[PDB]
Amino acid sequence: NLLEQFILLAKGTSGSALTALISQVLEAPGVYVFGELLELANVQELAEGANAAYLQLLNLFAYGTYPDYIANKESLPELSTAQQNKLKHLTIVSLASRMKCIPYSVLLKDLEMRNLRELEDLIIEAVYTDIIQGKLDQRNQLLEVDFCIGRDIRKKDINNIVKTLHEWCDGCEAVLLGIEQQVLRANQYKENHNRTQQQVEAEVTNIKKTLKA
Amino acid sequence: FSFKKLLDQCENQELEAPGGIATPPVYGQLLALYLLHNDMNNARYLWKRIPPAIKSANSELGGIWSVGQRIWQRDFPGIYTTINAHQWSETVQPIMEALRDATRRRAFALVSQAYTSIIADDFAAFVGLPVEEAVKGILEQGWQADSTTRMVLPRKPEQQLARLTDYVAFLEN
Amino acid sequence: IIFKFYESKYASCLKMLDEMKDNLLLDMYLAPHVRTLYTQIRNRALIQYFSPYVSADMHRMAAAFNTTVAALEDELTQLILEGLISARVDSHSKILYARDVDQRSTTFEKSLLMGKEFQRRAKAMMLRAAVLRNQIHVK
Amino acid sequence: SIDEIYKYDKKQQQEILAAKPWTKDHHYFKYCKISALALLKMVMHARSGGNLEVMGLMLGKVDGETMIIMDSFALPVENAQAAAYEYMAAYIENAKQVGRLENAIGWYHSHPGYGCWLSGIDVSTQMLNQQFQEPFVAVVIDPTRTISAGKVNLGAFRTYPKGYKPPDEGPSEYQTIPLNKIEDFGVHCKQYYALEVSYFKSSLDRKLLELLWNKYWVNTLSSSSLLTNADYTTGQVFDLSEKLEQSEAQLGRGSEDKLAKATRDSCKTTIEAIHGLMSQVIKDKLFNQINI
Amino acid sequence: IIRGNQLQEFAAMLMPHQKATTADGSSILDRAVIEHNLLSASKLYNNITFEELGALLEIPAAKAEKIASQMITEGRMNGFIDQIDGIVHFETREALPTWDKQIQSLCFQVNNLLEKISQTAPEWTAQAMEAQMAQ
Amino acid sequence: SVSVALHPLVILNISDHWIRMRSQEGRPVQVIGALIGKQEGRNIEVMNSFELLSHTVEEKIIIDKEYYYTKEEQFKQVFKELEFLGWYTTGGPPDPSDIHVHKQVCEIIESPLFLKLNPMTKHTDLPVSVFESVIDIINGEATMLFAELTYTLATEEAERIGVDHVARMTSTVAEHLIAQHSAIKMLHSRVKLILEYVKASEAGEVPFNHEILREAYALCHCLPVLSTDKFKTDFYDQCNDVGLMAYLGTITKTCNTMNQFVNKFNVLYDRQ
Amino acid sequence: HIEELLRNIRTQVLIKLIKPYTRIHIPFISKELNIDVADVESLLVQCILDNTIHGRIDQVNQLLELDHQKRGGARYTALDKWTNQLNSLNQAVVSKLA
Amino acid sequence: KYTSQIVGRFIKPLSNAYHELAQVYSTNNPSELRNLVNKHSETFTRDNNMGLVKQCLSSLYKKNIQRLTKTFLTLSLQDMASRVQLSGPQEAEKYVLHMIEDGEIFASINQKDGMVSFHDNPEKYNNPAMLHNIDQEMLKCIELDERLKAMDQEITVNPQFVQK
Ligand SMILES: CC(C)n1nc(C(F)F)cc1C(=O)Nc1ccc([C@H]2[C@@H](O)CCCc3cncn32)c(-c2ccccc2)c1
Ligand SMILES: [Zn+2]
Repeated sequence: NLLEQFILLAKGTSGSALTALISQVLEAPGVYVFGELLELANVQELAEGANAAYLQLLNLFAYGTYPDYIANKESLPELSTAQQNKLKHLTIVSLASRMKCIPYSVLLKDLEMRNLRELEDLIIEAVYTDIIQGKLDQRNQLLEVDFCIGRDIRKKDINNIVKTLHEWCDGCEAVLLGIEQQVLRANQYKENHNRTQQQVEAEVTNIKKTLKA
Repeated sequence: FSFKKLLDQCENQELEAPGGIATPPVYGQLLALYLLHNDMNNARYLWKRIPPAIKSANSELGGIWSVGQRIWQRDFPGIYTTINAHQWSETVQPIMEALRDATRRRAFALVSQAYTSIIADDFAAFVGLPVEEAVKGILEQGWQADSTTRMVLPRKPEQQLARLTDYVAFLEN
Repeated sequence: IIFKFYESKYASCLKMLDEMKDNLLLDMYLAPHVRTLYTQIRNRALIQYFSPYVSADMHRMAAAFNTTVAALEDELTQLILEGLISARVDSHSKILYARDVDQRSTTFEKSLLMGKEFQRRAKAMMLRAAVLRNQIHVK
Repeated sequence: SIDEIYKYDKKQQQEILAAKPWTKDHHYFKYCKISALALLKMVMHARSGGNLEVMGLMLGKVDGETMIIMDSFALPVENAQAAAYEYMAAYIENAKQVGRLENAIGWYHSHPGYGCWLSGIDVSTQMLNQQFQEPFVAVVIDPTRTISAGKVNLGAFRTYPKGYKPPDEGPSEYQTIPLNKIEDFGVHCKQYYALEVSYFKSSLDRKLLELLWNKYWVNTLSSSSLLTNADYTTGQVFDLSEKLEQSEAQLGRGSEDKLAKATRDSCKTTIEAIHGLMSQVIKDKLFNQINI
Repeated sequence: IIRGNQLQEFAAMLMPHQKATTADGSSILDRAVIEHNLLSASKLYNNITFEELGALLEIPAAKAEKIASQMITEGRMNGFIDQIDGIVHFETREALPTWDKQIQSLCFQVNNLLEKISQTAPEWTAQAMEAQMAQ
Repeated sequence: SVSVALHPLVILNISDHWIRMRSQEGRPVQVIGALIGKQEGRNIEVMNSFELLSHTVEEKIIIDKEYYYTKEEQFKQVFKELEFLGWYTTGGPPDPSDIHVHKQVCEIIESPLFLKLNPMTKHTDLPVSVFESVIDIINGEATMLFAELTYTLATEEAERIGVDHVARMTSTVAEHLIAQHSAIKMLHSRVKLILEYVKASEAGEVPFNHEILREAYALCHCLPVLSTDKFKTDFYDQCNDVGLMAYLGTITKTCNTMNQFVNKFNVLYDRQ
Repeated sequence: HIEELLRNIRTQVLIKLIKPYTRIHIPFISKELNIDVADVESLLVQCILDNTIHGRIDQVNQLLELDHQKRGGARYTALDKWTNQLNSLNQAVVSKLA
Repeated sequence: KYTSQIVGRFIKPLSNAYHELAQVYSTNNPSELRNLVNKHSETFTRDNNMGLVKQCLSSLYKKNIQRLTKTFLTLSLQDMASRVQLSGPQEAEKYVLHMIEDGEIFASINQKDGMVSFHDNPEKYNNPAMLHNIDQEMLKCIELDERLKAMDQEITVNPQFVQK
C-alpha cells in the first residue's frame, strides 16, 4: 500500500519536505484515493502560511475534477504530465460515478481533448489501470461503464449514503410485504375453491340419495 | 370538464322536459356542445328532432346548423368563416369560442400527422391565420419553412405481481 | 429456350418462345393448352428474376422482359396481390423492394383477433342457451 | 447420531442377503432413501448430458424395507453387456480400496423432457436385472423439467414379476407425457410400482450447506429462468397444439376427454411461464426501481 | 495492447538469429504482435471503424481489414464486418444477461462490504447489531 | 494469478469422503484426493473430484501414481472434456506435509491448485481455501510457498435447484415465492447492517474507517442497475410475450369449461 | 473445359471471401476475383439461385447483403399453430350446442 | 351453423337485390355498383334502407385505396386517381386525407412531388400499453369463464339432471 508508506514516512515532516512528498504522492502511480493523507493534522496545518496552494491542490485531487483545474489554474502550482493524466483519470471516474453511459462529447469537453484517438487512448489507459471497467462503442459514440471505484468523501456526503441505503431497505421491506400478501391470497383462493367444490359434491350426493327412496 | 357537465345537464333537462319539447336556449346549447365534442351524429339527430316551430321562432339555430354543416363536410375555411357570423348573450359565446380553438388544434394536428410538405397558402387556409402569421408562428417548433417555393415541412409528432398471482390462481384453480 | 431459362437469360428465351408460338398454334393436341402454358412460363421467370434481389431497378427488369415499365408495373402488382412475389413497388423512382414480414407482430395481431372472435362467439352461445332454455320461437 | 447411517457392517448385509425376505412378498420394498451427494451427482450428470440420455449405476445397501443409495458413477455408453459390465467391475474394484465398501443397488438414467416413467425397454431391463441380481431399483430423472418447475423430478421404480397381476391400487399422479410416448406409457404402466423417495445428509454436509447459503443467495437472486429454457417451452407448445388438434377431432366425432388433458398441459406450461415472469418482476422492483 | 515503442525496444534487445523473417518480408514477431493487439482490442471495443483500427494497430486501414477478415475466417475471433459502413463489430453483449451479471456484481459488493466490516471491527456494530436484528 | 470458480459438488464430495473415512476407521482422519474441471484462458473452474489412494511411510505421505493413472483413464472414459486440475485435503493452515505432497503432485501437472477444507471450524464462513504454489529463492535455496487465491461459486441452474432441495429438505404460487423470500431476507439483512454501520460512523460510535465508507459510496452509486432504453424494450418484450402466453392459456381453459357446460346442457335440455 | 475450371475456382474463392462480412460491395468482389462487375453479378445470381450463397443483391446501390442475422423464430411459429388450433377448437365447441 | 332453415330456403329469395349488390361488391368496380344501385333504386328506397347503400358505394373507394397499400410504396396522386377511379388528383388527395384522419390508413402526403407514401406500421409490441390491453382482454375472458362455471354448477345440482 503506497499510501500507507507515505503516511508512515510523513509522521513528523513539515514545510518544503511536506510539499515534495505531496508532489510525489500525486505523481505516484497506483494511488488514486487521498483521504488518509488529507486528514493528518500535519498536512492540514498548511492552510496557515505560504503553502496553502499545495493543500488546495491536494483537495482538488481528492475531491475535485479536471474542469476545476481550468478556472483555478493560476493559484495552484504547475502540474507535470503524470499529475495531469491522473487528474484526467479521476475526472473520468467522477463522470462514470453519476452516469453509466458517458457520451464522447462530454469527455471531450471535460478532459480537453482534440480528437477521438487521444480520448480513446486515455480511456484505455484508465481501464488498464483498473479504476474503471467498461467498453467503448464507436458507432454510438459512448463509453459504457460496468464498474468504477469510489473516490474520497467529505463529512457532508455520508447523508447521501444513509438516504440511499434507507430507500433500498424500504424497497426490500415493501417487496417482502407484497410477497407475503400474495402468498396468503393464493392459499385463500385455493381453499375457497376446494370448499366450494366439496359442498357442491355433497349437495349432489344428498339429492341423489333422496331420489332413491 | 366544465363543458361536459353542462352538456350532461342540458341532456337531462331536455329529456325531462315539460312534455318532450324543451326551451330554445337549451336546444341551442345542446347543438353547439355537440359540435364541440365532435358528436356529428348526435348533432345531426338533434337537428332532425328539433321541432320546426322552434326553428322558425329562433333563427340562431340556423346559424349553429350552418357551422355544424361546415364541420360535417370537413371544410376548415368554411368553419372559420361561419363561426364569426353570429353571436348570443353569454349563452353560446364561450362554447362557440372554444369551438374555434378546438378546430385550430385539430387542424394543426392533422397537418402535422398527415403531410410531409404543404404549401404556405394551404397551411394558412387549414389553420385560418394569414399566410405571414402562419409562417411566423411556427418558429419555436422548427417546421423548416422555405422561401420562394413557400413549402412548409411539418414535423412528425405494485399491481403487476397481484395480477400475475390472480392469473396463476385462475389457471391452477 | 430451356437452357436460356436455366441460365437466367430471359430476353432471348421469351423472344424464341414468342417466335415459335405461331408455329405451335397449328398443333392438334397442344394448341388449346398453348396460351395458358405460356403465361405460366412467363410468370416463373418473374419470380425467378426477383429471387436473388432485395431491391431491383425496374428499367432493367423491363428491358430484360422486353416490355415497357408501365406494363411491367401492372404485371408486378398482379403478382404481388396474390402470387409468389412478396415485394413493394416504389413508383416515384420505379424500384421493386423486397418485403420482409415481421413474425412477432403478425402473431400478436392474429392472436388478438382470435381472442376477440372467441369472446364474441361465447357471448352469442350464452344468449342462444338462454333462448333455448326459455323456449322462445316464432310459429 | 445422524451419521450412523454412514456406518457399514458387512455381516448384517450378508445375513440379510442370505435370509432374503423379498423372494416371498412382491410389494416388499416401498421406501427409497437417497444421500444428498448421490442426488446431486445424478442431477449434475444428467444436466451435463444435455438433451440426450445418460445412464449410470447406484451403489448402496438395504435396511428392512428401505433401499439406501449412497453414491453413483457414470457408465461410458459412448451398452448393456460387455463394455458396461467391464466398467462396472473395474470401477467397483478401484473404489473398494479407497473406502467405498457398498456394492450396486440400482441403475439410473435420464428421461429429458418426457417425465419419469419406465418404457418397455426399461421394464425389460429391470426384469432382467431383478431376475439375477437382487435387490434392485430403477431411478429415472427428468433433467429438463427440474429447471422449468424448480423442483427435482426423480422417481424410483421397481418392476413386478412376469405373470403377476396386482389388483388395482394405483394412484398414478398425472404426468404430461408427449404425444409420441403416450402409447408406450399405456401398455407398460401396470408392470411396475413407484417407491416413495426421501433424502438424507450427514452433519458435516448440513453445516457446510448452512455456511454455503451465506454466499449462495446471490445466484438465486440473479437467476432469470425465462431465458435458460426457451426451446423447452416451444416444444411444449408444439405438443400441446397437437393434443388440441386430436381433442378437436374427438369433439367432431360422436384417452377419455382429451380436451381436459390438453387443458392441464396448457395450464402447466402457462403457469411455468408466469412464474418465470414474476421472478423478473420482483428483481426489477428490488434493483432497478431505486432510481435516485 | 503492445504499442510501437515497446516492440521497438524489444527488437533492439533481440539477437539477430531470433529475428526470423520470410524472404518476402512479413516479420513473424510483428505479425504475431499485430494479431495479439487486434485480439486484445476485441475486448475493449464493442465495434470499431477501419481507420481507427489501422491507427491503433499502426497499419494501413486496408491491411487492418484484411487481417481482421482473415482472423474471423479461421475462427480466432467472434465478430463480423460491415464493409459499407467500414465497421467491424465484436461480441454483442445483450441486455438481459448483462442485467443479471450486474445484479450479481452488486450483490458481490454487498457481501464483500459486510465481510470487511465484520472482520475489521468485531463486537461494536457488527455482532451487536447482528444480535439486535435477530432479537 | 488465476481466477478460480468452485462448484458445491466438490465440497459435498470432500465432506462425504471425510465422514465416510471417520465413521469407518472410528476416529477423524485426514483425506487426500484430486480435482477435475476446465480451464478457459486464465479462468479455472473446478467441477468434480475423485478420491485418491496414498500410503504413509515413516512420517510422509506417498501418492500411489499407478492408481492415479488408472483412475485418470477411468474418468477420461466418461468425462472427455474434463481435465486434472489439482488435489485436495482436509485440515487447517498449510503444513510442510502439504508442501511435500504438492511437490509430489507437481510431477503430474505443471501448476496444480491446492484445496483445503476445515471440517472442525468455529467461524461463520465456508472453510474452503484455495492456494497455488509459488517458487522462491531464500538464502540461495529454492523453496516453494503457497499463495492464496480468491474463489467464487459457479452458477448452474440444475446445481442450484439440487443444492436448494438438499439444504431445505422439507398452492403453487406459495411454493414458488419461498425461494425468493429466503434470498430477499438475506439481502435486506445485509443492507440494513451496512446502513446501521454507516449511521453509527456518521453519529460517532466507531473509528472513522475511510475504506468502508468509500466502498459504501461506490455501492450506493451502483444503483439503479441498467436503466437504459434498450433494457426497457427487452423487458417489455418479455412481459408482452408472457402476457400473450397467459391469454392463450386462459382461452384454452375457457374453451374446456364451455365444452363441459354444453355437454351438461345437452344432457338436460335435449332429447337427441 | 478451361472455362468450367475457371468458374469453379472463382466460385470457391468467392464463397471463401464472403465468409466474415455482413454487407459487402460488389466492386470489391470484382477487384478480388479479377472480373468486371457484370460478371460478378451474374456469378452471384447463379450462386444464390443454386442455394449456395445465403444473401441478396441490392442492385440500386450495388452491394450484397449476407443473411447472417437470425433469431429464435420457432416460438412464434408454435404460437401461431396454437392460435389456429384454438380457433378451430372453439368453433367446434360452440357449434356443438344446436 | 345453428341458423334455422327458413332463412336459407324462404327468406333468401325475397332478398335478391341485396345479393346482386354483394356480387357487384365482390369485384372492385364502382361504376358497376353505381349502375346497379340506380337500377334498383325503387327496391332500396321502398325498404327505407336508402343511405345505407350509398355508404357501401362510398366504402368501395376506401376499400380500393386500402388494397392499394398491399402492393405499392409510393404512388402519384394522379396515378392513384386512375386505379380507384376518383377523377382527379385533388379528389384522391382529399380521400387520402380523410382516410388518415379517421385512422383507416397509414400514409403521408407530399404536395411538393404530388405523391402519397404508405408506411404500414400500426404498432410494435414492446410497450406497457399493449400489456394493459392484454390484461383487460384476459380479465374479460376470466369473467366469461367464471360465469360459464357458475351456470354449469347451477345445472349440475338440478334434480332433472340427476336421473339422466
Ligand atoms: C443397467 C444397464 C447397463 N442395463 N442392464 C441391462 C441388462 F441386460 F443386464 C440392460 C441395461 C440397459 O442398457 N438398459 C437400457 C435400455 C434402454 C436405454 C435407452 C435406449 O432405448 C435408447 C435411448 C432411449 C431411451 C429411453 N429410456 C432408455 N432409453 C438405455 C439407455 C439410457 C440412457 C442412456 C443410454 C442408454 C438403457
Ligand atoms: Zn428409459
